[PDB]
Amino acid sequence: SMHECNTKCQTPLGAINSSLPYQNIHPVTIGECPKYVRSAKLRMVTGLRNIPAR
Amino acid sequence: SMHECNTKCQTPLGAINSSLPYQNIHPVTIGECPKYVRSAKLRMVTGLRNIPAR
Amino acid sequence: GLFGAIAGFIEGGWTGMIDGWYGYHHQNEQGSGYAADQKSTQNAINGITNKVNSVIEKMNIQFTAVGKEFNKLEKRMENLNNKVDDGFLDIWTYNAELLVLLENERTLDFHDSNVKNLYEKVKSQLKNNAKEIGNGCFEFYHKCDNECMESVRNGTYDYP
Amino acid sequence: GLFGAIAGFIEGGWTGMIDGWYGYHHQNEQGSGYAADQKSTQNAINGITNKVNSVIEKMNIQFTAVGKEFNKLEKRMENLNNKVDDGFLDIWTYNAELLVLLENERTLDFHDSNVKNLYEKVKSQLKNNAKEIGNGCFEFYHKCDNECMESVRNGTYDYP
Amino acid sequence: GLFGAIAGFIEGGWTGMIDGWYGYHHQNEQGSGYAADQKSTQNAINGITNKVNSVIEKMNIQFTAVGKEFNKLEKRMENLNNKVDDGFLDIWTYNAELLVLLENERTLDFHDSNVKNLYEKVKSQLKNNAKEIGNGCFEFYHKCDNECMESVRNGTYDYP
Amino acid sequence: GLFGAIAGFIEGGWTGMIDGWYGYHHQNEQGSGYAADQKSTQNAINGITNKVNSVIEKMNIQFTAVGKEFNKLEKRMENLNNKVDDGFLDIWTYNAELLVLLENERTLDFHDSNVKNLYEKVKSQLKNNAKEIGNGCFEFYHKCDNECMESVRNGTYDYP
Repeated sequence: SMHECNTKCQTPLGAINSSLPYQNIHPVTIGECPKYVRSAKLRMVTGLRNIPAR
Repeated sequence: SMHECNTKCQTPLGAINSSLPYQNIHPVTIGECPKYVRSAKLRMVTGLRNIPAR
Repeated sequence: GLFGAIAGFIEGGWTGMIDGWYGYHHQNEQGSGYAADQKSTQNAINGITNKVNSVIEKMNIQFTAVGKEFNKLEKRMENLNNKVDDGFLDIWTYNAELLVLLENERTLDFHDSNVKNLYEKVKSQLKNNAKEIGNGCFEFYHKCDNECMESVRNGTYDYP
Repeated sequence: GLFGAIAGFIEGGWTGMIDGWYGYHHQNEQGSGYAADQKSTQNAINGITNKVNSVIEKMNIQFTAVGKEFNKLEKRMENLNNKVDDGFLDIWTYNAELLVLLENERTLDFHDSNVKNLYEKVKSQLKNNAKEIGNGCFEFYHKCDNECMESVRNGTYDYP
Repeated sequence: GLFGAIAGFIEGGWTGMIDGWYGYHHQNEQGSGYAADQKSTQNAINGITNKVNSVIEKMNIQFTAVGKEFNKLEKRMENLNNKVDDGFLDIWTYNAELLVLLENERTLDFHDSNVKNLYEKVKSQLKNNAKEIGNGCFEFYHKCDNECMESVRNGTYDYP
Repeated sequence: GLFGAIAGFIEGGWTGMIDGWYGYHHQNEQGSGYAADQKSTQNAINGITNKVNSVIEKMNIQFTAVGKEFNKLEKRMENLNNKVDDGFLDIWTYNAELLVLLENERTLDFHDSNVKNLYEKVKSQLKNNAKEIGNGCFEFYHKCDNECMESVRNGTYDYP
């Protein structure tokens, strides 16, 4: 349903307000969306291996 | 303008989702709204007089 | 202050207490630090919570209030509607601000009272064992422990 | 991991470190505390920030991708369209999970590298004045200050 | 208490003292008993009687007020009548119950005031002839009679 | 009253006070006279000016309000006009005399409070250098001049 929201991306499921490179929402896009990928998790590590020494 | 939102109170300016006793938004109300009052501030103190002693 | 404790004989509050609205600062050989008086802090909190509840509960929630139309030969009934709505809005705005003003004055006087009654309880405990130095502070003559310092918080303190 | 420092010769990481990813813990007569080695931590943060930027930069933002209808005598061109859309989405999903597994391994290997580089710079610096105990811990033979522990952080330390 | 005498330094009230709201419990070798302080009791009774008369007199008696009929084409003037009757009933209930809550505190604070005012009046007679022992109880130094107990009631006993 | 100085142990006020609401009387060998305590007078005046402004400013100026005519078949809307105008006038009379009694009560306690706050502040300065003689009057042991009297006025005189 239409609402007075405004976003750089639209898909059939809803609008996407993100700066993440990939998305798994819907392949059909309108305007500047993230690239569609079928994966359920694409999480990169930035820190090191957590071993609390507990 | 009408949107797919739901609230216990409506006024001509917009819907009010609050548990505060008073409001100063608009006199015309629909449903379970706070009491309309012309005041710009009805802040009551609960703490003591702040003197940081800096 | 209406009791002369807050901004009076005690000049200012301590930012180092976070545990309550009233507390003490010790100066034992075992160290220093801030520690709330639980009883006066809870009695003040329950008093002020019942005050917050009372001013919210005693006025009822507003139901649907909607303005009515009046034609070219009903302008007396329009002016009846107008002065009813305006006159109700006057008395609700009148009672709202006067209740806030009176209860804000009272709240600060009630906190000033709770600092007074706390200081005077410590005076009735310590008595001959300490003198008034900083107006709020009590130099011990016998120099007792952190356990005896806690015995002044709960307020037993078994020494003349 | 691939360098035997993280989960290896140092048994586990310290939760008392918050200042940086790699750091030391002194046990002087001046007391104890966790203090990050800034140069190794910041160089790792630059290496991680550059990889994080790179993998986001290399994909270009997906413009309007709209579905195309084909009639009852164009089902070959629908099967060309569907094969093209599926085959690109296959390859792009494979590229995304490839670089996630590969670079997450390389990240843990890179941090494990930086912890052995942190240990070997301290071993080559403390030399004949200290021995290994807990594999990471260096008992001094002369007992020097927290200023001299800072001299091992910055990597000066003027005594063989 | 706002003055810290009722439920404060004096722990509780006496069921054996029935002659007034305040007074003193004498203890002698001649015998023990209760005796009201007529001055503080009567000034409190006059102050509370004028206070109770004030709010009763101030709410004037409601004259004849009945329901009005309106036909099928008079629903706006019926709902103006309803808005007027309900809005007056809101403000009269609100003002009555707030006045009760407020005045009930001011009465209890006034009684707590009169106990501290009576206590400090006896303290300013027994300066160096007695010491405080029970938080309300003064033990004498020279052990004076029932006449001396009555002299401390009536505003005399000007001993050092 | 509520604090026990005004009509309390300081039995009456001085007609020799003309510069302020509070102050001290001279009894030194340099001669008798009166000198107002400026800080207690000004803080009382600022509190009184704020409550005087608050009660005047809060309810706005009453604009044009005139009588309305009603014909022989408009007796219901005439008695609605009368019920509204009388009912609001009941509330405005009731609210005016509520605030007048309550603010006059609190004003006399506030002034009675300011005599406590000034009395205790001088007693905490004098301590062991002067006794109590006239309930207000504090007789000096060592004796001192009019400049040493002025030191007790201005908030200095820090002698055990």
